[PDB]
Amino acid sequence: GSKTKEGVVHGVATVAEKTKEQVTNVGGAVVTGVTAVAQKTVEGAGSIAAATGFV
Amino acid sequence: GSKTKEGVVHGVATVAEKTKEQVTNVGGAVVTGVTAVAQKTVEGAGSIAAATGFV
Amino acid sequence: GSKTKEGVVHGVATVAEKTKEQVTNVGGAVVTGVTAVAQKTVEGAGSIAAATGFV
Amino acid sequence: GSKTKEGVVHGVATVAEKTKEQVTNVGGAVVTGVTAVAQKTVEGAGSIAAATGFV
Amino acid sequence: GSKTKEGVVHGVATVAEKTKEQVTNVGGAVVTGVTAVAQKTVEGAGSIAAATGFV
Amino acid sequence: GSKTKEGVVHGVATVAEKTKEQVTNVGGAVVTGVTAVAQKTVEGAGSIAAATGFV
Repeated sequence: GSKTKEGVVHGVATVAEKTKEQVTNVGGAVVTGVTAVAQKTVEGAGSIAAATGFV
Repeated sequence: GSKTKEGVVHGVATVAEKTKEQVTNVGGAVVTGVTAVAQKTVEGAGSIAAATGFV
Repeated sequence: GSKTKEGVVHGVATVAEKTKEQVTNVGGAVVTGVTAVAQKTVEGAGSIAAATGFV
Repeated sequence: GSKTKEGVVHGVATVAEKTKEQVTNVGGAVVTGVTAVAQKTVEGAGSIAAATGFV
Repeated sequence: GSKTKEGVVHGVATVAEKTKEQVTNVGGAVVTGVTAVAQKTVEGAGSIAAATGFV
Repeated sequence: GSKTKEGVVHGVATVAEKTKEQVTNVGGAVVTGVTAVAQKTVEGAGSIAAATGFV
């Protein structure tokens, strides 16, 4: 390419006012709060916020 | 390409005022709060916010 | 291409005022709150906010 | 009062995409682009976006 | 009061994408771009975005 | 008061992408770009973004 962008996040402004935030987890998988994330994966598998319980 | 964009997030403004936020999980999978995420995957599988219970 | 966009999110403004937000999960899969997400997947499978209970 | 609001702006989300914006003024008064403004005035005169040419 | 708000702006999210923005002024008064402004004035005069040409 | 707010700005998120921004002024008054401003004035006159040409 010449002027390319791929897997790009730009120009973001975020505010989060939370008086109480609580997470309880037993034997599982919890994913919370992913923000402004970017990736590019070539010839492989790619997951951003993936939760899996058991196998 | 010449001026390309793919898998791009730009120009985002977000506000989140939450007085109480609670997550309880047992033996499963919880995904919460994904915001302004971008990826590009070539020749592979790609998932952003995927939850799976067991296998 | 020359001036392309694909899998792109731009120019977004969001507000979320929530006084109480609660998530309870047992043995399943919960996905909540995905906002302003973009991806492009080439020659592979791609899912944004997918929940699956068991296998 | 007990739970009052007066002269209040809340919960606003705005987007403005403009490719070209031009303002030319000679000897006058121009007011442009007022957004999400609040005031409360007690025992006095109050104007938000007021233009006046001469006196 | 007990739980009051007056002259308050909260919970605002704004985006402005402008490719070219130009202002030309001769001998006058120009006001442009006021956003998310609050005041409270007691026993006096109060103006937010006021333009006046001459006197 | 007990839990008061007056002349308050909170919880603001703003984005401004501008490729070219130009201001030219001769002999006047230009006010541009006021954002997230708050004041409270007691027993006096109060103006936020006020332009005046001559006197």
